Amino acid sequence: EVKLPADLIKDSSGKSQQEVNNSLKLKTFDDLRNFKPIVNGQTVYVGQRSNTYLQGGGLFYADTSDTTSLDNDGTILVGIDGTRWKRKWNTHADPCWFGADYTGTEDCSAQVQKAVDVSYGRVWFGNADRSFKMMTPVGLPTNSIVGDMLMEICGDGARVWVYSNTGIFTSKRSIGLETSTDDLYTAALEIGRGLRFQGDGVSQSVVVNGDRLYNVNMKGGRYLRISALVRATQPRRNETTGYVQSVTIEENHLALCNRIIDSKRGFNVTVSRNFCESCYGGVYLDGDGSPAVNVIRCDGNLWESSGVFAKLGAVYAGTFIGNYFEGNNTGDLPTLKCLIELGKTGTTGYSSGVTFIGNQFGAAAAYKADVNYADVKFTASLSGTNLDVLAPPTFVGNWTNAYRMWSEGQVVTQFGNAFSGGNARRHQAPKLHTEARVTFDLSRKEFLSSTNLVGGVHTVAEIDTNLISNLASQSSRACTADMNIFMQMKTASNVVLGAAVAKVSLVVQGSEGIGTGATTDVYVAASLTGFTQLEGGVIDTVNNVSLFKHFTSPVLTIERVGTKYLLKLSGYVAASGSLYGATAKVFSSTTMTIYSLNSGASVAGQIYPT
Amino acid sequence: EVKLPADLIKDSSGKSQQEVNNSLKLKTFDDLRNFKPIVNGQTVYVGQRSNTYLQGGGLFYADTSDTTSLDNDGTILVGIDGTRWKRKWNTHADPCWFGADYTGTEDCSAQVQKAVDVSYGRVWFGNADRSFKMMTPVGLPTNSIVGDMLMEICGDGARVWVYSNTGIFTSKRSIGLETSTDDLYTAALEIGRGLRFQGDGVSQSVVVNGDRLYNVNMKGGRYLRISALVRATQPRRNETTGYVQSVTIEENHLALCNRIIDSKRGFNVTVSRNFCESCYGGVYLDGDGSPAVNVIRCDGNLWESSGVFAKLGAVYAGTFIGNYFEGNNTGDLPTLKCLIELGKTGTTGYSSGVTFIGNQFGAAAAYKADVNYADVKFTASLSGTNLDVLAPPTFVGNWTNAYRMWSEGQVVTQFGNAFSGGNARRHQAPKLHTEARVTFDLSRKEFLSSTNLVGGVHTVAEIDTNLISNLASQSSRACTADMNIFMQMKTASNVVLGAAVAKVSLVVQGSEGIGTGATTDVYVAASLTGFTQLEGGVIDTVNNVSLFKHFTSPVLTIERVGTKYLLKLSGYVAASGSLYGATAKVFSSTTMTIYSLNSGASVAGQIYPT
Amino acid sequence: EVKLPADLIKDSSGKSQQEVNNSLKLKTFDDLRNFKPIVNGQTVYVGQRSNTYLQGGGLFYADTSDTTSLDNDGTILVGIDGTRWKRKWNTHADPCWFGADYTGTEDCSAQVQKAVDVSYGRVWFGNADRSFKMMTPVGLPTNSIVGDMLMEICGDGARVWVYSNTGIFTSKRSIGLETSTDDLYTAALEIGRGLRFQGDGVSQSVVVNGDRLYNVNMKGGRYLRISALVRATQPRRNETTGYVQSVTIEENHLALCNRIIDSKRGFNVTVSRNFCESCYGGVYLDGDGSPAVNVIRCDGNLWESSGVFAKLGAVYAGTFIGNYFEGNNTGDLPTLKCLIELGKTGTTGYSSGVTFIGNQFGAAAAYKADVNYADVKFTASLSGTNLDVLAPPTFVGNWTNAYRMWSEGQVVTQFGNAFSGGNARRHQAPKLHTEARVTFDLSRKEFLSSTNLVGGVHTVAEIDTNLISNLASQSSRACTADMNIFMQMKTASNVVLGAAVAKVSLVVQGSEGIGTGATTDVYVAASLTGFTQLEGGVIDTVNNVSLFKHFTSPVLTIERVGTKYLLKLSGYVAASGSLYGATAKVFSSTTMTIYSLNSGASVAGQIYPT
Ligand SMILES: [Zn+2]
Ligand SMILES: [Zn+2]
Ligand SMILES: [Zn+2]
Ligand SMILES: [Zn+2]
Ligand SMILES: [Zn+2]
Ligand SMILES: [Zn+2]
Repeated sequence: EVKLPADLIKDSSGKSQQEVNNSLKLKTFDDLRNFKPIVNGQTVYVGQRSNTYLQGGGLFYADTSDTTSLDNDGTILVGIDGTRWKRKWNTHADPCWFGADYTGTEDCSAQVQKAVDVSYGRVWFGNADRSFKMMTPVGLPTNSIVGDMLMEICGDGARVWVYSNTGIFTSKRSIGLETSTDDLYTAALEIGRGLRFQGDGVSQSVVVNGDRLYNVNMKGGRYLRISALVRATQPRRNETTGYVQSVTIEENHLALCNRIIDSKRGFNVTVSRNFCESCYGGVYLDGDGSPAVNVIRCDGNLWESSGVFAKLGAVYAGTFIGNYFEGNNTGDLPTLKCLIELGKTGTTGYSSGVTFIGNQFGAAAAYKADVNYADVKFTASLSGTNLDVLAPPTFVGNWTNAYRMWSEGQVVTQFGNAFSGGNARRHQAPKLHTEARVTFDLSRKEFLSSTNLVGGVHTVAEIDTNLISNLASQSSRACTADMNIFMQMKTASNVVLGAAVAKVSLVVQGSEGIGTGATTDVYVAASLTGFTQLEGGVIDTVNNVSLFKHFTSPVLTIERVGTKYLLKLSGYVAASGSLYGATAKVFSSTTMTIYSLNSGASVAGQIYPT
Repeated sequence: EVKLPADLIKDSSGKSQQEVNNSLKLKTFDDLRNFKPIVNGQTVYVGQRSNTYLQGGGLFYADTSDTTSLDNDGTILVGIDGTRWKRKWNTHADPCWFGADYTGTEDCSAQVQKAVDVSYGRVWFGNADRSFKMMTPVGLPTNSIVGDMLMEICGDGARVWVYSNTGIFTSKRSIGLETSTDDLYTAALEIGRGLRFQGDGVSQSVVVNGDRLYNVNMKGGRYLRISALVRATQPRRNETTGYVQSVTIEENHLALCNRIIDSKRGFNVTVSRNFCESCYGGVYLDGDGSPAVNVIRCDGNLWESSGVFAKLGAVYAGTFIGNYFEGNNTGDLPTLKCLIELGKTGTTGYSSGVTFIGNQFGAAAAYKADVNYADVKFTASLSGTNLDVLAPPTFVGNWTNAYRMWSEGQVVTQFGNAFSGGNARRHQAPKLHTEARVTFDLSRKEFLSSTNLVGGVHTVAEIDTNLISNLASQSSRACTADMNIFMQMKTASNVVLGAAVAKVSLVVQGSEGIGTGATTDVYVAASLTGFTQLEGGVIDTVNNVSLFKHFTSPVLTIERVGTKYLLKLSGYVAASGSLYGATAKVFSSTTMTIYSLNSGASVAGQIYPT
Repeated sequence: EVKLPADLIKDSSGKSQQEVNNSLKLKTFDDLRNFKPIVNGQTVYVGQRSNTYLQGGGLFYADTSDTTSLDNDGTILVGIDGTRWKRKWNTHADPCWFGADYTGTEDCSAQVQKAVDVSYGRVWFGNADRSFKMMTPVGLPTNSIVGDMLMEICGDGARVWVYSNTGIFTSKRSIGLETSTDDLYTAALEIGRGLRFQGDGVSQSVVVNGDRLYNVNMKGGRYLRISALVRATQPRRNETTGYVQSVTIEENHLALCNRIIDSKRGFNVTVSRNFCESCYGGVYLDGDGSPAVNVIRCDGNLWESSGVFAKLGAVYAGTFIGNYFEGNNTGDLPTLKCLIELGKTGTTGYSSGVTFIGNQFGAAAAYKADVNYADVKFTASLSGTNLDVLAPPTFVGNWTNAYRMWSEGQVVTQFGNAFSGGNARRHQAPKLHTEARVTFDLSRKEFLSSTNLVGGVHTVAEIDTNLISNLASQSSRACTADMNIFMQMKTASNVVLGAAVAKVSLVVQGSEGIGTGATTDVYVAASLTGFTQLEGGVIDTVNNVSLFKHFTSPVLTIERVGTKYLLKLSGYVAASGSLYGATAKVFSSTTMTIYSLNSGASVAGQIYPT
């Protein structure tokens, strides 16, 4: 009854109380454009974009100094009075500010593009209540490999439906020139943190256009039914196919994706520590280049119920450390019959420098007995004895239960691998001598003639058995061994006047299987199997001095001293009658080849040269 | 004196000016529930939850279309007039919205659970001024390994006091059925970014229930006096104990934690690049399974003043690359006397495929001379000569100063390791031939009879010394070597009519210790140590052709040509009188074993076959 | 015309309507300090700091309980009426709250310091529209290695211009005592996420003071023309130079930086997976310590058009896995002529335990033919035959096209490496026997005398050719081999009464080059090259039993049985007439050295002992 309208009250600014009250009633963008500020620099809150679009709200301040900026329908809203309202924001741009459909019904790429332009490429898609749909490539601003920008595409749980045969994210400067042979790239991008990229699986969905996006860190994202995380099919620069360059795919959750990388060539590629579940294909870089892949690392990934993890071309400097493979039987795996393909395979070039360490190749039952299956398939270049240029791959400490871990005969060095249900011999690969319980030893010892020369018999070597006797078990002590005793006959000043080499064979055996009366002493029998010496050769062309034949039909004798054995040769006559004087010593470089296999578990025979 | 009450002024909405003014006085949640909106879709700001609870404030809009939603005391607040007020938020849920005690006095798990339910598992705990206490497991929504969700538990520095024997975070669908043998799991979780999990050290605190949380990335968090980051004790599926599956613990700050992982079985486990200070235990997965651990990687960790870093059972495909151990002497280390335990140890099964690369085992003074200490303790399965199934672990490029790096006699392949203050021999392990300065060479050369056959003497091999002479130092030149000359006698069309092998021993020596008159030429003396040839064997059952004895008591002669040496055998008579014709050449596959040890620093003798 | 001033309307709080209206007109900090709250606990919005400073706005509530807190010009603003206004914030502190110049014109370090103090070291710099300049070190609060804090320096794209010779970020407790020899450190820091650190390149810019900041994760940042990411030059504790401790530099974008790390000593250093473009220097830790670096890992980095990647001192437990080097020719590289320098070089100590796996050393054209260039330069300690203490570095699976991959003669173990355009021999390094197509085999077989003794001829070994015949290609079958047959003569209860060893040489050859009439059978010829046996040695000192000479001038014969070959020795007489009885069997531990080189691509000869 007692009612005074607020329009009859005047605020000190000159505007009515009704106009002051109206600044708390700004629900939509249209309400702001129809609102006139009461003071200069006023900040008001707009609730949402429209009555149907519940996102896009925020604070807007009337920039009284700006009378020319255009309305962009997101961060600069121009009122009917001409007031330039500008959104207050110091973080990442939200495509919802510009009207991106958070229900996933319509293509929001144009609105995502608007958020890219005002944020210098730093876009954030919000929480899990939002689901966006992008069907048009969005271009990131141009930033060279040495540029001053850092771009990010991230979120707080939102979902992005992807519809693109080439990549919903690319370089802005390639838009309109998508098929250009020029390097229209942009670099330095973090993408995926807090984002769920998803495809429907019945159409093409590519997230990153690898033709145009270099130096990319893809981490922390979920990818579901995505045809390819990265794709590149555009020839440019020195390449006749598309290629990817400096892409790191790490710590993601991949599921039901057709490919991780889809291209023909790669530079500095990393795909490590990703949880991949039921993916139909991994890293495909199977072009015919020399090489196709310049460095790839695939470490600590999970690859379960999946297809071919990597179908690669020629690979230089490849590493695959600690991957987890379990029950993979889909995608191209039933046809290629391998988890990894390297060069050369078919038209592909030869690989060079690839190392597999600590992988588990847990096979589905179908490939345990498939004679045409190998975990890693390739052809090495072995027609020449020299392997300098095209180094075949090596395998260290891996575990498989498949028919084969690699193509038979294509690997030269491998140790520590496990072939559960199969055998190493089937791979036609060399076995390291260590796994045959063969160990090598060596020593250098000087035998002065004044001490080790009696009646033409010269001591040439000394071995010890004291550590053999120290072993606890009788069955560990015995061993056999070869000896290469390189003898250099020298004067007092170490001038070499002669040279020879002896080949000796040994057997070491003590008490074995004996309780009462057993001893720790172990005995050696030696036999001179070979001998050769130089009988000539000018070593001093000024004074006419030649290497001297010091031994005349030598015979080997050994003598036990304590626990040691002195090996000696007969028929010794020292050189003399020259500028350098007489031979004062025999300097012996002894190298032993010990065969440790005995009745016990000894892997290294403890005989050694002193 | 001149006072008109605001209740006598009417706003265009129909409500009084006093009611318009009241929308700026909403301090607590009770003020909002007692407030009636002036327009439809009005957004007002609530300052805090109550007069005592200073958090939980935010913007709320009157959803005029909603007349049925229930009050949840956090994001949907229903007023006395029936207005459904809904919080404006597009980011992560804050448990403080629902009343989580930010002082750490009362259990806030129920409020954390409320934030989980409305955020699809994306909870954020705020800044370092907050300290929460959780004593009841909070369950994350169900998401399979191929599910469409990505969940996160993160913060901006807040602290969470943990009180749980099983894990404050688990799967929601396991709540009420915690002891179920079914796989009531949920997957895809990022946890720890910007969060400080802390226990009091006098009670049980577990962060992640590994029985129910799979595909977990634990990164960026601080953990202080936490009994276990991950624990799993519930048997399920094919396992008779609890197990962890696809857990990655990376880039965290661990201090005074009792265990990193506490279970008996593991699948696809990663614990890398964590700063661990004074932790009493690391990765414990020491069940009796075959195996206990299916792939584990522990790389680049810091482990100082700590206990046993890893007490594991049987491990398949294990890798430990580049860890940093320094002065560890607490926890179970004084009893187990090792930094890492592998299978087999006690009841545990045998390991297969484990590689240690580039670790530093910096011991406390107590374990440098402890004969019962080894950095890595295990028992290998060496009763058979074949090591295909149970591949013993290998060690490459590690550094220790402890008594032992591994259990004596249990390692077959190891190179590049450093045993400061100790010795390699004490490990009873084979020494690679490369470390004994032994190098291998090989060549294939054809010696046509028309060129290399004079009076029954046939040239069979050719070695060169030109690169020996090229060496700068005299002491590097000399060497000795063995020769395996596999000779295949072939016709013009490369039909093999005979086969033999010669064993040759060589010594190479030139000027050494000589100034005036020295020459670069080095001389070779050879000796035929062994010879054998095939004298029969049907190779053509249709025409009745057998392998022919080409040599009759051969004698070895050598001839110096330039810098090369031609090795020749006598008593040669070519095969003839058959369908294939006469022997036209000797095709020699020469393999050399070079013993490089001399008076200099030569590690590879530069004699080689041509 | 009909105008009632708002000052004549009274709100229920007792304040006039004009004062109520004024709470929506608070543009600057001065407007808030001049504003009096209408109710207790009122929250008002301040638009910005001043009319010229457009940042720093936010919500402030009148804390009626606080009458003593001082104004800090950022989060606590005290009004003229004495009202303590406190900013509502539960996230990271913004230096703009305190007036940090977002245009980069003036030093904002004092304002950054204010944000550190109120956030417990959790500072956030905002979006790419901001560019700050810091010229004074900002100190982080004290937190020990076992402390309860987690600190972060991050942003949302902002740029920070860096001007500091020591580090714009350091420990607070070192300020004023910067040259102290005490360990005035603080630990647990995440720095760089969403931040662009930039220098002008004509002055000193260091981001992290490594003398005072330990346990640092530097990830996700862009660094442009920064003199050093980490620098440490202050001697302290047991060190005579500065050092870095537990610094991880991972997943960054480095460009045109002078150094990554600039110091003389390091502990637990990680520099992995960084995109480095045109950087003039990497990890410099080249002090004379023993060692200089306690564990360093540099994995998966990009290093293009850059300088020396790592000039290190003595390194213990170093790893370099999978780096990508391409066309580096600037910085110190033209003078040092290497990509990596290790100890010893010059005054630097010797390294021990360093492994290079899977790197690509892609050289600029200038270093392909430079005889003074090597990818990794160092001097190994090879004056002694024993390499236990100072283990030389090893190289596995790397790829280079430079003149050398390492300093000649300084590497002992290396395999799988590629030397495009060069050769392995030039490195003066041993070649693993596997690359020479040499493979080892072994077996243990018991030959009971009742079965394998006829007329003094005793079967001592059995080899099989069945798998040789199984090979598809004729050229793959043939091979030669050595045999070490360790024979232990035992009684029925396995008491060793004798021991001997035979050296045998073999040649295996079948049909080769033959179509019609060819057979799969392959034939063996054996020759006894060496033999030795023990003829004495007390094994039972109680009963006076010695090892017995079982063989009297033995002659080797072989017999083909199916596909097997039985090797036999003559002159056998069993021991007898003692407490243990007679010799009942010959237990043979056979170890074979197979030389697989033939006319085909065989790398492992398929002869084996049974
Ligand atoms: Zn409206
Ligand atoms: Zn962002
Ligand atoms: Zn109240
Ligand atoms: Zn979040
Ligand atoms: Zn003003
Ligand atoms: Zn933060």
